[PDB]
Amino acid sequence: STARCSLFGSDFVNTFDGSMYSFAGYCSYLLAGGCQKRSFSIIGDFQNGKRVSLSVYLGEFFDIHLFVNGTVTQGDQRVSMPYASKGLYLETEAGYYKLSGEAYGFVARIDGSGNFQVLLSDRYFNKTCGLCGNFNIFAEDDFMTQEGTLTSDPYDFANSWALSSGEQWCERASPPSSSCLWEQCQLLKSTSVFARCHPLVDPEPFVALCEKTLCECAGGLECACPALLEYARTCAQEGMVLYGWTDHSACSPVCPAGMEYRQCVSPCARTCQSLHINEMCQERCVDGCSCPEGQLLDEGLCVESTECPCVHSGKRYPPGTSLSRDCNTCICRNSQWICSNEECPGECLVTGQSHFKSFDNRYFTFSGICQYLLAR
Amino acid sequence: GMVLYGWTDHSACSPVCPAGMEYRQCVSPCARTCQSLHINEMCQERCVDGCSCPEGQLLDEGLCVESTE
Amino acid sequence: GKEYAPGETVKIGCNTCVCRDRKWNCTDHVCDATCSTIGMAHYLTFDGLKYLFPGECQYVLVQDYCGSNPGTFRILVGNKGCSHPSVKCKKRVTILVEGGEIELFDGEVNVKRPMKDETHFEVVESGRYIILLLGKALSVVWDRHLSISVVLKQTYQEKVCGLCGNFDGIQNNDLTSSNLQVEEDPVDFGNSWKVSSQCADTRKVPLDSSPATCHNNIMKQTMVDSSCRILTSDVFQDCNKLVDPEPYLDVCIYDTCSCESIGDCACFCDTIAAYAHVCAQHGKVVTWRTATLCPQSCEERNLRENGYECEWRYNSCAPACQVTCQHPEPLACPVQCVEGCHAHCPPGKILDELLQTCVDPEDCPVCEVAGRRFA
Amino acid sequence: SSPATCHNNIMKQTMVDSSCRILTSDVFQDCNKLVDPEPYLDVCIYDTCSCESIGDCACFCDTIAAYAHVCAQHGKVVTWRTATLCPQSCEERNLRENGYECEWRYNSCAPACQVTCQHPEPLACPVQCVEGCHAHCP
Amino acid sequence: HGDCQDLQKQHSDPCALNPRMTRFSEEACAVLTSPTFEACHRAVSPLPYLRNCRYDVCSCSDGRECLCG
Ligand SMILES: *[C@@H]1O[C@H](CO)[C@@H](O[C@@H]2O[C@H](CO)[C@@H](O[C@@H]3O[C@H](CO)[C@@H](O)[C@H](O)[C@@H]3O)[C@H](O)[C@H]2NC(C)=O)[C@H](O)[C@H]1NC(C)=O
Ligand SMILES: *[C@@H]1O[C@H](CO)[C@@H](O)[C@H](O)[C@H]1NC(C)=O
Ligand SMILES: *[C@@H]1O[C@H](CO)[C@@H](O)[C@H](O)[C@H]1NC(C)=O
Ligand SMILES: *[C@@H]1O[C@H](CO)[C@@H](O)[C@H](O)[C@H]1NC(C)=O
Ligand SMILES: *[C@@H]1O[C@H](CO)[C@@H](O)[C@H](O)[C@H]1NC(C)=O
Ligand SMILES: [Ca+2]
Ligand SMILES: [Ca+2]
Repeated sequence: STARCSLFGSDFVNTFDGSMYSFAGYCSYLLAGGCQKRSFSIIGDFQNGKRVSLSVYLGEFFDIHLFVNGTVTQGDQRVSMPYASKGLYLETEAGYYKLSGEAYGFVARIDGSGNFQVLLSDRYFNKTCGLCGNFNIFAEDDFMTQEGTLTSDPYDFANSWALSSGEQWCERASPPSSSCLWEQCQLLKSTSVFARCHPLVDPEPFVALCEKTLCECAGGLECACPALLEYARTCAQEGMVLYGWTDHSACSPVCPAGMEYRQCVSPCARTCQSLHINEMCQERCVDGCSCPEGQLLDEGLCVESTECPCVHSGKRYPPGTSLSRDCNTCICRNSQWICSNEECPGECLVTGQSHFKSFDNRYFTFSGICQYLLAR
Repeated sequence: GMVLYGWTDHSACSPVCPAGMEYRQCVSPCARTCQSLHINEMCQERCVDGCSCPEGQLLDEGLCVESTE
Repeated sequence: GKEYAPGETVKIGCNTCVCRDRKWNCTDHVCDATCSTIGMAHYLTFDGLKYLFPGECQYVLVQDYCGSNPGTFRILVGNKGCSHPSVKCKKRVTILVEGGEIELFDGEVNVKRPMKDETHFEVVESGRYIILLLGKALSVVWDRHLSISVVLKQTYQEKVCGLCGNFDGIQNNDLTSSNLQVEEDPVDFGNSWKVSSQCADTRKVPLDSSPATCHNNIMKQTMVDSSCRILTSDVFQDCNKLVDPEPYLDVCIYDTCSCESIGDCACFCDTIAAYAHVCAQHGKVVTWRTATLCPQSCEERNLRENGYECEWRYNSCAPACQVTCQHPEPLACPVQCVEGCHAHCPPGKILDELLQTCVDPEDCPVCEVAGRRFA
Repeated sequence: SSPATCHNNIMKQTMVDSSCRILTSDVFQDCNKLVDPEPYLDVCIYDTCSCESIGDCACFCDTIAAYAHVCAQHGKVVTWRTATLCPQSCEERNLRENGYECEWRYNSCAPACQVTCQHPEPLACPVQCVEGCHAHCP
Repeated sequence: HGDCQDLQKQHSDPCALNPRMTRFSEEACAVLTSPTFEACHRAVSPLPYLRNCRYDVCSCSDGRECLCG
């Protein structure tokens, strides 16, 4: 039991139930959070009708800001990545930036296109409140304004959730007054690739937004593909995942290198600085990317299996780069230093007021007044 | 007796074949297409190296086209 | 310190030694060890090394899938939000013996995947602790809050690894990382036993003692040292001869500076409880709890229907495993001095299982077939 | 508000509001109709920012006990002490010679003044609902 | 008028629902306990007038004129 609302395309919205529309704003609207005992809040920052940055808020003390280009902050600081903290593990996944909260219950991504996704849980049933709408199975009455009344205009509904903070005051939002050649949107209605998602969801609304976008078409093939990922992800979460689409006309969702976009990748994503513990990856299929099969992933990019560097004291060394100790030395194999033991000299220091050091290493203080035997 | 699995990913020079370029090992010589009776249980041949085109495309006489066409 | 007439003996924990020609002659017997979490940022290897390492994801306490032999067990001690010792800290332990997990979290045990060898699988609730027996040698002792201990008998000698060292009798080399290299400071040692490769390894705290939550007051730094100097005050002066309170004091200075406690005093009582527990293993039982210093009661679960039959008391260390209609024969519980609240019913009418009321021996299982309770 | 000890963390001022927001949780909801929990909340927020507790926790339980004292004067006795929230015991003084005869128990408010060989007559004790550990002999 | 709904529990903190504007409300509504107003601290206590400022800024839409109101 876990739903999904997403912000995608350019100026589009989907809720926890399906009723989906458009909106372009300026004022960091409220995307989720119970409105009787708040206890956390997801806030979605926009800019000039676009989607810039994403942020949570725990209580009234802790902030985190995530941004679309992968830079993360603290409210006034600039933290690195991954950065685990008081709950709330920022990480990376099949190539996307995941923010996981399991004590409270939610998980939020941001992919290369800057598309947001948040998955809630079953204990927030009939208690969510924000812009993603309430969470009950009945899918029609999901426009309750902050007053509690119900409306019909998307803009009048969604302007009641904007949040302003001090320096940033915000205005009322007005629909853009700008109106408008191939129809590839029906690719959801002809081919048998999508034919198995038909008895779970109705492909009409997606065609509707697809022609809405077709109106714009500031480009060659950008018209339809952002309208096509979302339907795949929706009917994937609905219970049956589509297999091997994108092989006909899709526009290759982007991730940096390797580009091996595929469905059903294990989030564990075996690399070579690992303990190869099996049996403990019980996570569902997640779309994303990776890099072929014969390569293992490093922190930046992924390298062939023959070149996993070793680590000492957090440094990285290329294979066959023997370090030298005082007593011994040994050589980096495939991430497995192999030294040979050998006895090396010992020293017994006696310094300070009364501070000794044994032959092995034990440090201590004695301070007695007589003659004593130090070695023999 | 022990076919090599998943090389070509390090330093190979991509052995050339006309279309698809999906050079891979252990491909069935039955080479399923849509102009066939989808008869199974009669692909009892050992592994052979060769080419094909992804998975969602079926081969015609010249090249391979999506299943819809 | 003291005199010893010739021919007299002395026993040290596990072995006995006697005087022969001004020199002690006595026998060797490698016997069991214990790796434990002293408090909530510090560890104690099998050979008695103390180190500091605060992390926040899943790590490896002790396993044996590292040598040139097929592994058997594996215990993983992933903790939640304990990169800082605040009160919000919670810990979880997962045990993978043959084909199951146990999930020590919050209340009690789970059995999420039955083991095919329940022939030596027990769970015991005595005092304020829970005792798990997982094989001929392996045991785990749990406080129910934050202290986890593990006992291995002499069979597993030189055969394990993890954040608890390799158990061979040498301290110096028992700090090796997962890739066969001996580190220098504990922080870069412990990153190597991390299970998931997406944890943001802890960096390093550069400062010295009295963490930053202290030393800016020294009105709070000089109350903490005196508040838990009771480790040397009057009850522990007999312990101090046998085990030195140098490391446990330095645990107490930590995680009391760094632990903003408001109405929950558990962040402080548990360190003193650890030191007292270690004394009890040396036959030096102590009593230290007053009416104004970490008080404890166990009269709440006292049969509210009538209650006049006061069947519960708080004892010093309450010998550990008592038979009932659960395991009607003595076990091998390696503690024998569990502090807690205890039931002292007369020789007849032993204690029950579920309703916590001593009853006459009729209410034992009818038969032991299929290993079921059978009332 | 929030003396100089607070408003410099707000990882502690957000931990002391919810630590003693229990004055409105589930048991005191009867009191909230008859006595409002507003001044006692301000009492609790203070002297917990400015009271660093290490091994002693009376600096916090006393405020809750004072509010409970106020409630019981209005005939709305409550029970709020658990094993993990300000625990209390009184069986230490239980005749250690034998101990099996338990004559002391912890009651809700243990009505105040009882007769014995001190004053064999009722007194004027203007509380009559004194919480504490009590003896209930036949 | 008997058709007006009787309100239930009054709520004290409005910016538990708009956490974006928590820093601004505390920072701005702090002039009242500052040497600018020090002469008047002995004439009227600025205790109610401070929590009023905090509530006004956290709650109302246009906090620019709620501050100086
Ligand atoms: C990802 O996007 C964010 C925002 O879209 C980028 O952050 C922005 O970075 C610029 C460059 O430093 C910041 O401008 C600077 O602002 C400071 C303070 O006003 C000023 O003193 C400097 O002279 C400069 O103008 C800008 O404030 C900042 N915006 C934020 C943090 O909201 C970020 O750089 C992007 N990531 C990458 C890798 O470029
Ligand atoms: C949601 O909760 C309200 C109030 O608790 C109730 O009236 C309503 O029927 C609930 N809706 C569903 C679908 O259960
Ligand atoms: C100790 O005593 C035993 C028998 O009493 C003897 O065999 C052994 O050699 C003695 N060892 C030493 C070191 O004296
Ligand atoms: C604890 O139990 C043991 C065994 O029943 C008993 O000898 C001892 O007196 C008890 N301690 C107390 C304080 O009652
Ligand atoms: C408290 O005392 C009164 C009067 O003796 C009694 O009726 C009541 O049951 C007692 N409360 C408890 C919890 O024992
Ligand atoms: Ca709904
Ligand atoms: Ca060793």
